[PDB]
Amino acid sequence: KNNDKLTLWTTPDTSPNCRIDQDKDSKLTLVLTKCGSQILANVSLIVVAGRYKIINNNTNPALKGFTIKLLFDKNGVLMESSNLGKSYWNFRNQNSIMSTAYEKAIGFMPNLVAYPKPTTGSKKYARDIVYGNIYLGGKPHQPVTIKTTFNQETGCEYSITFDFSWAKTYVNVEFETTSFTFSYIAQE
Amino acid sequence: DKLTLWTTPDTSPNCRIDQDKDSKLTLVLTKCGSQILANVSLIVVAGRYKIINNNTNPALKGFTIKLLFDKNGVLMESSNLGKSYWNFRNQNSIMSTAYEKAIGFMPNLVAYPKPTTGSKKYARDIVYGNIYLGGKPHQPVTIKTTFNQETGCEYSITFDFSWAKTYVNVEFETTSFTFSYIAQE
Amino acid sequence: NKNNDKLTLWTTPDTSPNCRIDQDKDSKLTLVLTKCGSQILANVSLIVVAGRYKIINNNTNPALKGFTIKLLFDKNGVLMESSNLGKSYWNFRNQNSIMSTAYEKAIGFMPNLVAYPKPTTGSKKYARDIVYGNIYLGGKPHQPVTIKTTFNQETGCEYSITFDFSWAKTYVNVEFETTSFTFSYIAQE
Repeated sequence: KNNDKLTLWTTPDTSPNCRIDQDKDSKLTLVLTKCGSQILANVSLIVVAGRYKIINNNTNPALKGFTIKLLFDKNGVLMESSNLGKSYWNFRNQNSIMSTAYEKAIGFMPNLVAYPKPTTGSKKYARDIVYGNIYLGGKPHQPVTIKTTFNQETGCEYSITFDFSWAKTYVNVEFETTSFTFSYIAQE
Repeated sequence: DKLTLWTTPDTSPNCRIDQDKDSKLTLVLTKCGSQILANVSLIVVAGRYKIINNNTNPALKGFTIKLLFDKNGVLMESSNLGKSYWNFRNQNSIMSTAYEKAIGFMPNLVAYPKPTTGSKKYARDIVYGNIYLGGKPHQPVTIKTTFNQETGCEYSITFDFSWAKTYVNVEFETTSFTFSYIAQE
Repeated sequence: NKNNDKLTLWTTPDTSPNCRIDQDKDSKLTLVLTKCGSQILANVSLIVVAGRYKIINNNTNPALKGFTIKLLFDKNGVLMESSNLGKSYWNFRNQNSIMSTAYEKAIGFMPNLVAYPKPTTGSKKYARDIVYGNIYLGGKPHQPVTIKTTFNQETGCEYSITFDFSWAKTYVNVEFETTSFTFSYIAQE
């Protein structure tokens, strides 16, 4: 009706949907829009609770990054082992989601020939990585690196991994980010 | 082409930074369902921002171009960009008639809320990028894009241009930057 | 084939060399152009598999700081044989491969000539025909290379995409194989 099977997303709310350190400590806002052979991806992160909400590298000098993993089965269905919760990961309907959990999203999965699964004896190429920067609090001198890797997780058919890292000593800085856009080659 | 809202890609000035028609903002918004793919560049053709000289004007380090939209996604006259230049694509030009509705191109208000007393302002309504004056690799300028942070409108796209180098007799005409944002509908 | 995808012009996502930087088939340029109406969404990476740019050593070659890959197109948007990119696997998509026949027209994928004019002797050259990006050798965050993409600035063709790769660090025995970068450009039609 208003079902939008060309967008797979978290809904644009600020309600937590993600575990970095503890259940529901963060909102990963992730929008995957299918433009044929490419997925246009838009991502940001708000940490609402737990250890990563406020970075203080004076008190926690070793706290310099964390990972959010989306693991997908052979149908492109988000697995329970993901950091991202399944509840509100679905095809778009307006500002919400389709009324039923999707069964197939292979059109949204990172291409396995572009981005092969890890295997001994085959060369691992960097083209399964996209680097970006996002900025804590929108401040131009609070960069964090967002490294996105496709299909490098085990125990799944497809994966998107977000590795967040910083090299600056952030003192009482709320971990809530600007947005970044990237694309990747779709499986079909 | 009602999937593209743009300024035709010619060099004819369409924008007021400092004075009438001092610049060409080339802005292309392509609707890929729930996301708008945006491509932007700027040519300053006249007035105070045409040639940057930070020897003469050491405090001249940025400026803003605002697109303000009403509840129908129609560009408001208070915008820096002229309304007569902003329309759905027709070939290398624009539709001959004013659009009535472009809510599908507006930045999503739940993703990017209007400024409100008492409520948390999140940075996800910002995208940072760099563009390069004259295409020169050592003439970066920051283009900060903010969604729905202007007052007196339903929706907004704001381009804040800034630089942290002393540019001497540098023409303010930029490389292109691509970003996306979540659409209202 | 009703699996022909004339909204994707690409190299295929495989690792088979398709590009000459220094010598025949020394690299795989993975380039995917997806038509979203008036804009082409472009995704690019480079693997150098052989020849002088496979392993950078700026101790042995201190002046070696860049190279160029040119795609030159005729009036129909057909890739010219003189390009760095090889013609045989540059085609509209069919699944993970290409349409069975070489395309005759791809003007919808060409960089817009009003946005990005050809070089002319008397004419003001605007920088908006350039996009800058970074990619990272071996996926390592401290091995950046600049990828500068320029539209329609080559002579002897109707359209062009030029990739200028450069770096500003001393890379010692670093394999030139990159992360991916996404950009867009305004389409001719």
